Amino acid sequence: MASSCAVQVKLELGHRAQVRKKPTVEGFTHDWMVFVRGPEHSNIQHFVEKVVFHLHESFPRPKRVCKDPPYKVEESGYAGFILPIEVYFKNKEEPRKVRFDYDLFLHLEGHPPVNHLRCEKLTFNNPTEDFRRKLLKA
Amino acid sequence: TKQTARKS
Repeated sequence: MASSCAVQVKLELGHRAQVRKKPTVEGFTHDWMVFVRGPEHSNIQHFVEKVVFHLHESFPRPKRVCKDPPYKVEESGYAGFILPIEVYFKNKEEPRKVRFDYDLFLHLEGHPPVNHLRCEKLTFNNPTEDFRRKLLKA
Repeated sequence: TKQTARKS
């Protein structure tokens, strides 16, 4: 091969979290929402097969799979935790997926709600032609 | 700033 290529795509992870003015009967003090998206509302579904949110073990059904945009989870709870997020690619070759450990932190009563954004850049060195055309459609 | 407890 004479030529080679590196394709770069941008992801945006983030979450919002707001103190409820009255906790639920379970003691859930917060409503929060975590998401994975592209910037400028770009269509990352062109190359994203699914997004898996691994919630803390205390949750029921902690494996939350989003096969279509929006890639997000909305929940109520009482404490922050590390949230591993797996972004699976429409790619038979490697890399098959990528992983981010997302800090889902919550703020105290009386303070502003959490609004956090994490920008991540992915680089794919010499993808297959089929995966490359998907990456470039995004 | 200050944050809640964590699942721990």
